Amino acid sequence: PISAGSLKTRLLAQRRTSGTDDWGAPVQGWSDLGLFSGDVKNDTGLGAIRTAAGSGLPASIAKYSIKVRSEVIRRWSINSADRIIGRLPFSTQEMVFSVTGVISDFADPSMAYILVEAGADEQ
Amino acid sequence: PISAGSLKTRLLAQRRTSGTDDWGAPVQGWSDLGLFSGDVKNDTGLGAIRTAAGSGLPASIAKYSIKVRSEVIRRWSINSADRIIGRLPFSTQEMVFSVTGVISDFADPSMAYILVEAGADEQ
Amino acid sequence: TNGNLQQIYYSVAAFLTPEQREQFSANVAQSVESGRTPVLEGGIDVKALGLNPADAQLLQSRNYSVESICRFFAVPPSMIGHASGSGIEAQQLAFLGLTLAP
Amino acid sequence: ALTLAMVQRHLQADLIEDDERSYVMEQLLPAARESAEMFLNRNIYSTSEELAAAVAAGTAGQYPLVTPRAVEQAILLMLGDFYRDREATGKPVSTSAHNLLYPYRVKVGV
Amino acid sequence: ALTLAMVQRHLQADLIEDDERSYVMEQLLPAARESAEMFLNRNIYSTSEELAAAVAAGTAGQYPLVTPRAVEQAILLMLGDFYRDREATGKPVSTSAHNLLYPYRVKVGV
Amino acid sequence: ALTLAMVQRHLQADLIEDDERSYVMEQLLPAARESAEMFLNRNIYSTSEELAAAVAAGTAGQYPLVTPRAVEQAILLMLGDFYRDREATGKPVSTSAHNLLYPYRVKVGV
Amino acid sequence: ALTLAMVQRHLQADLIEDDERSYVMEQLLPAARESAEMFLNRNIYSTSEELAAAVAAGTAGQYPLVTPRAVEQAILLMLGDFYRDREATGKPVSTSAHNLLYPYRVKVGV
Amino acid sequence: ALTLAMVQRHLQADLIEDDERSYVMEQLLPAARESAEMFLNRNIYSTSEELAAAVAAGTAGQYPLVTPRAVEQAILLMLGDFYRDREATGKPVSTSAHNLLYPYRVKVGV
Amino acid sequence: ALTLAMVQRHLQADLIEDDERSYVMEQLLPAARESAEMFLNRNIYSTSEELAAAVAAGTAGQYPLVTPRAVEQAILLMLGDFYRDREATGKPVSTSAHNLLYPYRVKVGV
Amino acid sequence: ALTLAMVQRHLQADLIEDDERSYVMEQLLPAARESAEMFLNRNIYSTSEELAAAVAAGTAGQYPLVTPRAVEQAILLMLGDFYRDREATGKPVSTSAHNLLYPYRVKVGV
Repeated sequence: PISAGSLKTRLLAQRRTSGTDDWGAPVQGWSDLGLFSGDVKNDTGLGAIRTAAGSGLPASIAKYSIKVRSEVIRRWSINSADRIIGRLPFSTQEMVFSVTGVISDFADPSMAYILVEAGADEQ
Repeated sequence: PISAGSLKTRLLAQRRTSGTDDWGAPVQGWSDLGLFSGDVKNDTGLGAIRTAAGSGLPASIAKYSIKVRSEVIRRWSINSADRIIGRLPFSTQEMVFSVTGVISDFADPSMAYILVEAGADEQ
Repeated sequence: TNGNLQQIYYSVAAFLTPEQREQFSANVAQSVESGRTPVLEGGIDVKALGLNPADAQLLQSRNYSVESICRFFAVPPSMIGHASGSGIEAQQLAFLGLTLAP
Repeated sequence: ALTLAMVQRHLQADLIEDDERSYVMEQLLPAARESAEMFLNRNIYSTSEELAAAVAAGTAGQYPLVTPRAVEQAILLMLGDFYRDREATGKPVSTSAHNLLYPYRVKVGV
Repeated sequence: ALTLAMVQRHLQADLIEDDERSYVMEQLLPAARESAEMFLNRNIYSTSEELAAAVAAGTAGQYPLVTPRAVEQAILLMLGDFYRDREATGKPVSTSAHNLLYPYRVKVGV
Repeated sequence: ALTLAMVQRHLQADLIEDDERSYVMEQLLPAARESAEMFLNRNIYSTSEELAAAVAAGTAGQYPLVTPRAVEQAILLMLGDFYRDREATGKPVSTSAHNLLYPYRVKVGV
Repeated sequence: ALTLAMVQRHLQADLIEDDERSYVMEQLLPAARESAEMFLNRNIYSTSEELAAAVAAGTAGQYPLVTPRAVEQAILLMLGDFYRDREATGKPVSTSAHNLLYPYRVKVGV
Repeated sequence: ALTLAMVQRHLQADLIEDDERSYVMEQLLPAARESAEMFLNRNIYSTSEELAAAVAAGTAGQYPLVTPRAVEQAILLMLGDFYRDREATGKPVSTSAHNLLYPYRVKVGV
Repeated sequence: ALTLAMVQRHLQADLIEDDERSYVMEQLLPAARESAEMFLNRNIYSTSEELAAAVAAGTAGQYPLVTPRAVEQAILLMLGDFYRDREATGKPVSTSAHNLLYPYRVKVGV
Repeated sequence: ALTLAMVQRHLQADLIEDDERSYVMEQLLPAARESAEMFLNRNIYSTSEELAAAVAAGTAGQYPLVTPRAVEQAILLMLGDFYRDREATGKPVSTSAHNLLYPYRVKVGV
């Protein structure tokens, strides 16, 4: 029960180049992986967005969830250190998702859940 | 499934003039953007209003949610740094909303959610 | 030719192009000509319509019209039963003395 | 007029990738056009010049019409149905497209 | 009067983009107008000048009328139905637009 | 009396923008008035002087009445229905407006 | 007695604003009163003086009565129904006001 | 005995304001009394002296009774119904008050 | 055209692995194709060359056609049904693929 | 072709343990094959050489066929049903496998 055709969004998964710069911080250049399809589930309801983050620094972060077929998790290895780019229809501003982990289900081996952050763009 | 005709309220979106004053604080003058239509969803139930805020300073803040068509998010770019003005019918006191972020849905590309604050007027 | 004498009507729960209509009719004719039995696979169905050809053909009305014409021309409908007293010789006597004298 | 702009606007989905656009505009729209053209019991042509060409070549049958806007809307509805769900389920015949297409049917009979 | 302002206010939508404004005003409105025209069994014209011009050329059929407000709002209701749902789910044959359109129908019978 | 004040109070929505007011008072109220005037099988005029003028010009038909308050209330109910929902759905005939309008019907027959 | 105080207490509303007080007391109350008057098949007058005055001028029909309290509360119930819902949703023909109004009905039959 | 104390205790609402008390005791209780007195097909008087006065004046009809406690309870039930809900809905005839009032009906027939 | 790209876009699946691509394109697609072929009561061929070749060898039966787009999408719908559920739950006999396939059926009857 | 790869891909469960693989491929698949071969009222052989061998040995009955893809798909559906649930419940006869298998039945009669 995966019900194809609800996977109406074309995302773009991509990971980071290996190594470190002079200081040791992660390299702010991004490679490419490919394209897949998924069903995005929002957080409807009041108080679904987080404003403050840390030392009183303003923000606006709202977590989502992408349901993908089980093949995209075996072809690559998506984990917490990737980012996902999706573009809203007829728009030039593209959302940047930050993968916070992948939940896999054993009830049926045809689904997987990727939980993203979507709040602040990553570099 | 947007069901026009439930969008019975005429709001007024407007953003802030760029630059800073002598001290660097945001300029307290407000420009204009235009008018749109949306469906406002309250927070019914007890304890839906927040009284204290910080160093024991009294307040009364109750967050709302505006459901708008997908066009008003592509025409402009509404983010956390705007404010929305709406007027109650047959009244001279106008609510001032403070946008805290926009949630967009990918299940269908014909809706968007603007979460506002409505508690203390902005300047 | 109006189609008021038809008895059996087939029915299929789908949309068919006319060519399928001629094909269905030809298939029914072939099946009945070869001595087989209909089976009505799938969604096909048949209903029989409760008609009476005597009521379609108006036999009572036409009989009354015949009688009325005979009465109109002053010829008794039972004169010698030309339209539909024991002895025959009396029948001609009645015919004469009631219709032909004037 | 079944242009790429109209299809993109109807489906609310921009088709930038070449494979997806090829699928939608070469396997999915023509299927809806064929289905409507078969339900109407007549040939439909997009423009008058194509109808004249078909009449000249003799392939045009009885009662051919240039496509009006209602038939375009019904074809778009069928295309949206094809794009939304992609499995064979027990959906009923005489959907909402057949309500619009019905006055253009020609050889209705029994 | 089925102008752009009335359509904008009915749908509660701003048609700023050229593409979607063209879609709504050139493929979605004529479909509804000609669907109502087919249901009414008569031709409907916007103004008296168009009716007179059509009668002069003889292309106007018998029993023509210039559109009242009830027919215009029935057309608006059909357009609003077209904008909202974009599939072939299957609906009742007689909607709420036909209740408004019915008293202007002509040539009813068996 | 179908004044702007009465319409604003009924719909519970002030109409300050010129386009919205034009829509409501020039496309939406006249549609309800036409629909009620067609259901009643008679002509309705707001004031007695207009009725006299129509009689003089000869355009007034049989059984014309000056609009009572019940017909105004029913017209307002139809207007509120038009303003609330803007899509064609399977709503039933003989709504709650026809209960109020019914005693004023004139040529009921079979 | 259908004064302003009784209407204020029935609706649990303070009609301070001139506009909405005018609406409720000049378009929403006469509608209910004349609807009940049409249902009862007779004319109803507030006081004996008005009944005598109407009989003197001959405009009062046969079987007139001055309103009892039951008819006044039926009118109040109709007004309360009018205030609450402002659309044409579709309702049963015989409501709870007719149960109160029925024993005063006249000229019933076939 | 339909005293202010009994009404206050039944409705569970003290009536201190003059307008509210006037409404309840001059528009709402008499309506229930009239309705019950009309359903019973007979005249009901609170006390024997009033019945004798009515008989003397000749206005008392056939079968007049001094009100028993069951009729008081039924009148109170109708009053509570009037006080609770204030809109005309599709409530059914033969409520729970008519069960108590029924043995006192006089001219039941067909 | 029932290539690999169309199947990939229909199922929204990337068939990178050799094993599952072989499964889908060699056991799951021919099943649907021959099921539709059995339902249609005729043989269907991909291109004109294959039809001519089959007719030359005589193995092609009477009434053959080269596949239109509607039959191809019916096959795609059957394949999408096969991919989704993999059990024998029990389903209606006439699905949504048969509605598309029916106008091409031949040799119907009793 | 009822290979280990096809079975593993259909059931979405790799069978690495020897006991589980033995169970699935020696008690569960042959049961589905026997059930389908008994419902078809005919013998089915995987390959043509085996059919020729069976004909030579004389054990092949009337109307034997080499298994097409539809019968393979139906056998896989029955196998998936056997693998999913493992208790006897009140499931209905004529499941979704019998829809695919039915055109291959031979001795249907009464």
